[PDB]
Amino acid sequence: SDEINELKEMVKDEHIYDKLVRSIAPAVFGHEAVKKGILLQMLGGVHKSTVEGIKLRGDINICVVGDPSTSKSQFLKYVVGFAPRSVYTSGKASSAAGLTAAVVRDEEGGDYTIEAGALMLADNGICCIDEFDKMDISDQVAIHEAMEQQTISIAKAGIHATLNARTSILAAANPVGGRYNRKLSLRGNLNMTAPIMSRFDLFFVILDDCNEKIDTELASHIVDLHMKRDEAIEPPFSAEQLRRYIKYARTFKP
Amino acid sequence: SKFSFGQATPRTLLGIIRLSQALAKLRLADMVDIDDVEEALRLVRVSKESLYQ
Amino acid sequence: TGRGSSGVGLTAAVTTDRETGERRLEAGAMVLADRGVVCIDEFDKMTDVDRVAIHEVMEQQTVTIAKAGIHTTLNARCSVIAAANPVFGQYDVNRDPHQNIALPDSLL
Amino acid sequence: GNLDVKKALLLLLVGGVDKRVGDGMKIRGDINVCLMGDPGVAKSQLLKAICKISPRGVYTTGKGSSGVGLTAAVMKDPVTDEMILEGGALVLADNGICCIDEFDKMDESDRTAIHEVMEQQTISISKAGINTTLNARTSILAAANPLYGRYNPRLSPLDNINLPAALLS
Amino acid sequence: VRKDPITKEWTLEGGALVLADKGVCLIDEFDKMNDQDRTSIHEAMEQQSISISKAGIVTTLQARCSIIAAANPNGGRYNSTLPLAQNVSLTEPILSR
Amino acid sequence: VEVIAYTCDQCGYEVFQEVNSRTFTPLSECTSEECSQNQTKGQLFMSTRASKFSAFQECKIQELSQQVPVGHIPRSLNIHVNGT
Amino acid sequence: RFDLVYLVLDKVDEKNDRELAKHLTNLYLEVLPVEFLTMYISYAKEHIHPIITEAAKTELVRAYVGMRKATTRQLESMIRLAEAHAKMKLKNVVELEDVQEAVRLIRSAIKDYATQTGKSVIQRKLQEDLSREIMNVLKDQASDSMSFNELIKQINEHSQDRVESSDIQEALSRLQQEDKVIVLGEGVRRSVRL
Repeated sequence: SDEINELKEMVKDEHIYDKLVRSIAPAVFGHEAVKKGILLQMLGGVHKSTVEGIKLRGDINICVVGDPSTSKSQFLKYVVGFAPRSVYTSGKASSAAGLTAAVVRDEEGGDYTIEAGALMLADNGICCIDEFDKMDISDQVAIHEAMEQQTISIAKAGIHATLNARTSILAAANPVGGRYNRKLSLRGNLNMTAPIMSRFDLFFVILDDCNEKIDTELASHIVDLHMKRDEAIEPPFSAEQLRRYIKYARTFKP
Repeated sequence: SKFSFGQATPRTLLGIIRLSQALAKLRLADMVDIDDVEEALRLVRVSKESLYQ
Repeated sequence: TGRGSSGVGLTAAVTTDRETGERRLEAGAMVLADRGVVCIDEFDKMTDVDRVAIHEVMEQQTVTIAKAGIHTTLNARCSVIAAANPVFGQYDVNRDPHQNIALPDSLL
Repeated sequence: GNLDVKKALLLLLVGGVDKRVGDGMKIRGDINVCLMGDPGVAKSQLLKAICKISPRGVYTTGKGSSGVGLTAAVMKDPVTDEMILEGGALVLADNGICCIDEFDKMDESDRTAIHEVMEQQTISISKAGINTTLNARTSILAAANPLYGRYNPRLSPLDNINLPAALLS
Repeated sequence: VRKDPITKEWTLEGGALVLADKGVCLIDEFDKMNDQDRTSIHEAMEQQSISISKAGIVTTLQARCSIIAAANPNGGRYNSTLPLAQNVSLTEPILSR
Repeated sequence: VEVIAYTCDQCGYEVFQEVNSRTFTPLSECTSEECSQNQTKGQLFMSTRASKFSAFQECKIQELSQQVPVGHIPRSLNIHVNGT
Repeated sequence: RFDLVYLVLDKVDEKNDRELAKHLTNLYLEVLPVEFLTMYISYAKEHIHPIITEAAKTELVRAYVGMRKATTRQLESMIRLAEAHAKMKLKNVVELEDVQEAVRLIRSAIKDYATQTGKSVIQRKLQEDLSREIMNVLKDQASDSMSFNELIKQINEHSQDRVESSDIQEALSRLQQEDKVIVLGEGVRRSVRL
C-alpha cells in the first residue's frame, strides 16, 4: 500500500518525539511531564535477558498521585479504549476475588478450578487500577509479589499452580488529606508502606493552584471539547495511524 | 435523648385521623365532631409516656 | 450425651426410601423422652442451631415439622436436666451473679 | 388490668376503607401497633389468643415461615405438578391480622419483610421465576422482647429493638 | 481430604509437601495468615514425617522435605539495635527449628 | 374411566369393556362382527364424547394426637372418593 | 460522581406547618394530564438535538472566574442541565438566558456547605501539635520507651480541642507509616532514635 509507505515517510521525520507528546489526548492541557511518561508505558521495552535463570523486568510501571476530581481521571479514561485489550478495575472488591486471585468452590463435579480477575489477562495489556488506600492489608503483599517477577503462585486448597502472567501496572491512589503537603516529603503523603515504593518508579505528582489566568484558559480549553462540533484542534496523528506506528516501533531490539 | 421519641411527623397526624374514623365507624351514631376526636387524643396520650413510671 | 447435632428433637426427614415408595419421618430423640427424663451437657459449648430447638420444646410440649414432607404435631412430655460451667474461672463473686454464663435468657 | 391496651385493638379489628380515592392516589390504610416489655404473665398467649378468635388472622412465629418464606416462593412438590407457588402468610392473610412473635428471630429476612408490607403494595416474588406483584392490605401486631434481664428504664430506649427507621417514622 | 462423588469414598489427596520431597516452600510475612498455617509447618520438622487424621483415616505418610524461606523485617534490615526478637514478628520456637 | 368406546370408522361397532386397575391395554381391530372377517378391517381408535367419565380425588389421614400412645409417631392411610 | 445535592429543611416553622396542615385538611373530602405530557417528553428527547453558540460561553466563563474567587467536575455538569433546560422550554435551539437558572440551582447546592474528608481546617492544626508532642519527651527520655498509661495522661488534657479516643488511635497509624513508632499491643511501644 501507501500506508506501509506512510510509515517510511513518517519514520524519516525529525521532531516526532515532540509531535507524539503533543498528540496524546485532548482531555488535558499542559503538564508535558506526565505526558512523556504514559507514552513510554504504552510502548513496550525489552524482556529478553540472561541465560539459564532470571527473567528480568519486562517494562516500567508508573503511577500518578493527585487530588481526586481533577485531571487524573482523564488518562484513565483515555487508555482503556486506546490500548490493546487493557482492562480497568477499582479494586474495592478485595475479599471475594478479582485483584486477589481466589479459587472458586466446587460446582458441577469440580472443586479447585482457576478463577478470573483483571490481572492474569493483561497479556499484551496495560491493566489499570486505582485507590490503593481503601483495600485491606492482605493484597498489599499479594500484588507486591506480582510486581517483582512476572508470575504469581497459588496452592490454595488444591494443587500448586504457577501462572506466568506478565503484566504492566499503572495506578492512581489518593493523598492522606486530599491536599498535598509542601514543606514535608512524600514519605508521609504516600499512605503506603516502604518497600513497595522502592519496588516502584517515581510517580510524577500532580500539583494544583488557584491562579486567575490558568482557569480561564482551561475554561476555554474545556468548552470546545463538549461542543457538538468544534474540531479545530489538529493532532498530527490519528488514533489508528499512531496505533500502527507503535506497531512498527515494537519490533526491534536496541 | 433521655426518654421521648418522635418529632411530630405528619405521618402521626394522618394516623390520628385514621383511628378517629375507625372509632367513628364502630360507634357510628353519625356524630363525627369534636367529642368523637376527643376520644381519639384520649388514646394517644395514654399510649405515650408508658415509660414515665 | 448432649452432642448437639440437629436431631436432638427432630427427624431431619430420614426415610431411606423404605422399600421403594414409602417415606417415613423417623423419630430422632423425643419418642424416648416421653414421660421420662433426659440430660444434656455443655450448653455454652454449642452452636446456635440447637438453641433454637430447645426454645420450641420448652415453651410447647410438641414439635411440628415439614421438611420435605408432612406437617405432623407429635406430642412429647419431656423434662431436661442441665449442666454447664462458668466461663472466666472463679469470677462469680467479684462481678454480677447474673450474666455469669450469658447464654440467652430465653432459657433462664 | 390493662383496659387501655384491650381498647387499642378493637378499633383495629374493624378497619374500614380509608378513602375511595378514585384517582391514582393509593393512600396508606391499616395502621399497625407494636408492643414491647417483658412480663412473666406469658405474653404470647395474651396476644395470640386474640388472633385465634379474630377473623382471618393467621398465627406465626420466628421459626418456619421466615421473612424470605413470608411471601410465596417456588419449592419441591411430589411426583405431580412441581414448581407450584407455595406461600407463607402474607400472600394468604391479605386484609386481616398478621400476629407475629419473636421479632429478634431470622431478622436478615424479616427486616426486609416488615418494610415491604408497611410499604404499600409490593408483596411480590422478585425471583428468577417471575416478576409478578400482588396486593398488600394487612395490619401488623408486633411484640418485641427486650435485651437481657429487664429493659433498664433509667438506661436509653432502643437498646433492644434494632430498627430505628422502622419505628419512629 | 477431597470429598467423594456419588458412589465414591472420602479419599486422601495431597497438596504441596507430599509432592516436594527435596524442594522449597516460602514463608515470609503473610501477617494475617501467619497464625493459620505456621502451626502446620513447624511440626513438619519437629515431628518429622507428619500426617494427620481429619474426618477420615488415621494414617501417616512420609515426607522428608526441606524448607527454605525469605522473611522480611518490618521496614529496614536494622530496624533496631535491639535484638532479633524485636525485629521479626516471629516468636522463638518456630524460629528455633 | 369406567367405560370405553373404540371406533374403527368402518363398521361403527363400539367395543365396550369393563375398566380394570390403573393400567390397561387396548385391543386389536380384527375382533368385531361387521368391519372384521374380511380382507379390510377398520383400524381402531378411541373416542372421547362416547366415554362416560367419573370423579376421583385422593387424600391422607393422620391421628388426633390425643389418643396416640406414649410411644411411636402416628402414620398415614390412603382414602379415595367415588360418586358425588 | 454526583453533580449537585440538596438537603430538605425543617424547623418549628409555625406559619408554614399550619399551612401544611391546610393541605392535609383538604384532599380527604369529596392542564394536569396523565399521558399527554408523557408523550410530550418521549417525542422530545431524541428528535431535536439542540445546538450551542457563543451566547452561552461568554457568560459561562464570567460565572466561574467569580466562583473561583471542585474545579471542573462542577463545570462539566453545569452545562448539561443548562442544555436540557434549553432543550425543555424551547424545543428547537440553544438559549443564552438558560444559564441564570443553571446558576440558580447550583448556588442553592453550595448553600448546604457553610457549616476532615474534603476539609482541612482541623487538619491544619491536628498534624502540627501532634508533631510537637513527640519531640518533647524524646528529648527528656534517653530511651524510646513510651507506655500506654503515659500517653492517655499526657495528650488528653494538654488541650481540650481533640476528641478522647475517636481520633487518637488513627493518629498513630500514620506515624507507623512515617518512620517514627511501632505497635506492641495495648501497652508498651517503641519510638524513633538518632
